[PDB]
Amino acid sequence: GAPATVTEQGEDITSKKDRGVLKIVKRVGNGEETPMIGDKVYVHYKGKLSNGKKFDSSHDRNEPFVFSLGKGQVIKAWDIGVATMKKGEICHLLCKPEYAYGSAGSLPKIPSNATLFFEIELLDFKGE
Ligand code: NA
Ligand code: NA
Repeated sequence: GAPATVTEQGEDITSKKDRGVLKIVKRVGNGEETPMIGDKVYVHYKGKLSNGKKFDSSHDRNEPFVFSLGKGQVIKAWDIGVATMKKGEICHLLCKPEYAYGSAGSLPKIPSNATLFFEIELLDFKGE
């Protein structure tokens, strides 16, 4: 399925080239521009654990998730991955725990040492 495919066929987008964040572009976005550090980014996403369980979805809340890019307001894999996206792009990210929640995990649903799969849509980005 999609998590296996990004694991085996994804692109390493880390600057360390340690395979910690792998990406596949699923829907090509608009133009060439990617968001800049500090931009307000608006995303829709779904996240799955490596046991197949959905742990989160913004679609199910009928509102996007909004954060300031590159500020550590989200897991490292998202700061790195969203920074590569064009407006309107949909991608898959496969995130090793060192770029996610590490040994701590995140209650209620994310265990220790968890590799995470996300589908992410970059809806918009805006500077301030
Ligand atoms: Na595929
Ligand atoms: Na891209």
